[PDB]
Amino acid sequence: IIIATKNGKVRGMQLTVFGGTVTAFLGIPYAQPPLGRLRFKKPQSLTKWSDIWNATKYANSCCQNIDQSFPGFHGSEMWNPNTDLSEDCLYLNVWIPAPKPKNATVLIWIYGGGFQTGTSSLHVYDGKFLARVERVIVVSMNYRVGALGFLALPGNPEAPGNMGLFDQQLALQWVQKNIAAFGGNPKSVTLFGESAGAASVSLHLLSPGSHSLFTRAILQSGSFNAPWAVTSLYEARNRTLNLAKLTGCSRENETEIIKCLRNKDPQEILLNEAFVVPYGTPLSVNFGPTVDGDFLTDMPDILLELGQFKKTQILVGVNKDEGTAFLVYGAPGFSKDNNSIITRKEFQEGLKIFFPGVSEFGKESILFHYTDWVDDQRPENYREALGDVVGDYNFICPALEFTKKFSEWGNNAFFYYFEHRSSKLPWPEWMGVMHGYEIEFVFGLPLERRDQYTKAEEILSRSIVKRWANFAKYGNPQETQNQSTSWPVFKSTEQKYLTLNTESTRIMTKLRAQQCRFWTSFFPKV
Ligand SMILES: *[C@@H]1O[C@H](CO[C@@H]2O[C@@H](C)[C@@H](O)[C@@H](O)[C@@H]2O)[C@@H](O[C@@H]2O[C@H](CO)[C@@H](O)[C@H](O)[C@H]2NC(C)=O)[C@H](O)[C@H]1NC(C)=O
Ligand SMILES: *[C@@H]1O[C@H](CO[C@@H]2O[C@@H](C)[C@@H](O)[C@@H](O)[C@@H]2O)[C@@H](O[C@@H]2O[C@H](CO)[C@@H](O)[C@H](O)[C@H]2NC(C)=O)[C@H](O)[C@H]1NC(C)=O
Ligand SMILES: *[C@@H]1O[C@H](CO[C@@H]2O[C@@H](C)[C@@H](O)[C@@H](O)[C@@H]2O)[C@@H](O[C@@H]2O[C@H](CO)[C@@H](O)[C@H](O)[C@H]2NC(C)=O)[C@H](O)[C@H]1NC(C)=O
Ligand SMILES: CCCCN(CCc1c[nH]c2cc(O)ccc12)CCC1CCCCCC1
Ligand SMILES: *[C@@H]1O[C@H](CO[C@@H]2O[C@@H](C)[C@@H](O)[C@@H](O)[C@@H]2O)[C@@H](O)[C@H](O)[C@H]1NC(C)=O
Ligand SMILES: *[C@@H]1O[C@H](CO[C@@H]2O[C@@H](C)[C@@H](O)[C@@H](O)[C@@H]2O)[C@@H](O)[C@H](O)[C@H]1NC(C)=O
Ligand SMILES: CC(=O)N[C@H]1[C@H]([C@H](O)[C@H](O)CO)O[C@@](O)(C(=O)O)C[C@@H]1O
Ligand SMILES: *[C@@H]1O[C@H](CO)[C@@H](O)[C@H](O)[C@H]1NC(C)=O
Repeated sequence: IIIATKNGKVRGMQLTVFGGTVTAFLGIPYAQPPLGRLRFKKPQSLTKWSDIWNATKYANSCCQNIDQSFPGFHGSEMWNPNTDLSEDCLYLNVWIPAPKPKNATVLIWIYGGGFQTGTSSLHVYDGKFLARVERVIVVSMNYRVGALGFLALPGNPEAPGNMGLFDQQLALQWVQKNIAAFGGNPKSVTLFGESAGAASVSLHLLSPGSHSLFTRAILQSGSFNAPWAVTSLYEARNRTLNLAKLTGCSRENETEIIKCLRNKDPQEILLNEAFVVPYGTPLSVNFGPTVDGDFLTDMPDILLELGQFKKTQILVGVNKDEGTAFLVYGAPGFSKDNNSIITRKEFQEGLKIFFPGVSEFGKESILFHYTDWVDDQRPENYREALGDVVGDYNFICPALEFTKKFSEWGNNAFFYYFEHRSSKLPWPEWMGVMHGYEIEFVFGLPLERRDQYTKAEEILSRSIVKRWANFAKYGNPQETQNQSTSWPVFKSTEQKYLTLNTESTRIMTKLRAQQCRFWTSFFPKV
């Protein structure tokens, strides 16, 4: 029940899972609380304790704005924090199999939420099923988001940028120094994450300070080359100065600006985050990763292109309808409570919401590439086109381009296309296989027979859980026993990928080839 770590003793709790037992340590601190003079700085190392730390409940979630667009709707609210918000939020969780394993592979989860939201305590990130079923150890951590996690004045240690990424890194360090005491193998650590969590994972593959802290990496619906994932040196500064003006903290000594922002309540910083950009989108990452000269040494597109990253296996993938979820947070004519049949004029209006600073010619060129109908009378034509536009530009094409470029330097890569709509999904049917709704299958929630999922979904989750676990243990995401479809490596020539669904697993080639040539090779010139 009690494990001695390098900083002190922690006490866990016993969980009953599938007629078996998992030991959970919820809320182990891994850094000095970033409070007071520590706000905005890199995370500081934690001093020893002599008592027994009780890690039996999830800790505080990091300060963040909350989705209030659909009060009382489980579809949006399941992503809102489920513990108190506090700047005192640098804690992590460990699920170990019972009985204590001897040398278990470790899976470290990094949540998404656009670098502005998210928390490790969410129900769909419960690691107890992976521990029970595959005998891996699951670790997840809270990291700072929003301006408190990524405010940037490059070079200035009072606010150097990328603090949230350094939080994640200090947690990976904790796993290296401490996980053997829990039965884990620090030499067999697989990072996995979704959305901004996946972008984070892709940046740890790029940061030299993370290279000895993990073995392999899994990227679900995200990567650093997505247009939302990296704030520019220019933008970050305009945004830092705009936040200072909004809080009455405009000063000339840049350090006295930070000092002034350190006497503001967290609530005042959160209220003004939305407005630092003149035109935002539903996908807007107001404060995100930057080229800080510490975590990130050069612009990441250049490092990817020139082979400057950790050489290892990656598992990458995306969902069939990445884009649809964002259409009901601003696009005109849309609603989760009707079928959202939009006109051509509403389509064009929607491009202005999602591409606010793009030229007229650029928006016409999107319209031209996505409105060459196979049938011009289908009334859902424009509704589906805008979802595909948003998903292809923001997620699917950047992930495919990351996988091609990474694989060109000789490592095995595996690419999946998730296309199952959860039978319990509370969003309407027109949004399809939504952004974020593979996560519960990865974490094995359908394996609980009590949870109203179908048995076909139990089989799909069971197979995904095995493939993920085999990837982390052996570099190879196969299911070798139940006559499953073999997952081939993704090579830059043939570009084979595997489809994940309840009907038939299939091998296909060159996903969204025609679409991604537009986004990756033409649209960057506009
Ligand atoms: C626990 O296992 C490690 C080996 O981990 C494996 O090898 C990694 C390279 C990676 O592929 C993981 O996914 C694997 O599971 C043992 O490491 C050995 O330690 C001895 C120390 O005497 C060293 O001489 C060997 O070179 C190491 N082997 C490798 C392959 O690096 C470790 O000893 C095991 N510890 C316990 C307590 O079981
Ligand atoms: C860079 O910053 C300036 C300043 O932004 C303004 O102040 C902030 C506190 C915030 O409330 C913003 O929404 C404000 O607009 C931006 O300049 C503004 O641009 C808008 C339209 O682009 C214009 O209507 C305002 O009058 C401008 N205000 C000032 C003081 O210049 C600017 O657009 C930002 N971005 C770029 C790329 O320059
Ligand atoms: C689908 O609904 C949108 C959103 O309208 C709101 O939500 C509905 C479910 C309903 O309760 C409405 O009363 C709400 O206002 C509709 O878009 C609106 O259309 C009106 C024209 O009647 C327009 O003035 C508003 O600006 C629109 N609102 C937005 C956010 O675009 C849309 O017409 C509905 N489409 C279908 C096919 O039913
Ligand atoms: C201005 C409105 C922002 C609302 N947002 C929430 C915060 C956010 C901003 N930008 C992002 C980018 C991402 O990849 C993921 C989340 C976010 C989208 C909410 C969705 C969560 C993810 C799964 C779909 C269901 C609703
Ligand atoms: C830490 O926890 C200690 C033991 O917890 C108690 O015993 C177990 C079996 C559970 O039933 C649990 O709910 C009980 O509370 C406490 O004795 C100790 O006071 C705790 N320390 C602090 C600082 O709260
Ligand atoms: C594999 O299947 C198990 C149950 O299926 C039975 O066993 C296999 C080996 C075949 O003989 C089949 O005809 C039987 O019905 C599941 O319990 C197990 O979880 C499955 N494993 C994975 C990774 O999906
Ligand atoms: C506010 C509102 O009218 N909600 C309606 C919901 C949602 O619109 C969808 O589940 C998508 O969110 O759909 C129902 O058909 C349903 O699922 O039983 C009935 C209900 O009236
Ligand atoms: C800004 O203030 C800090 C703290 O008082 C001081 O160390 C620094 O030298 C000042 N810089 C300038 C340019 O005034």
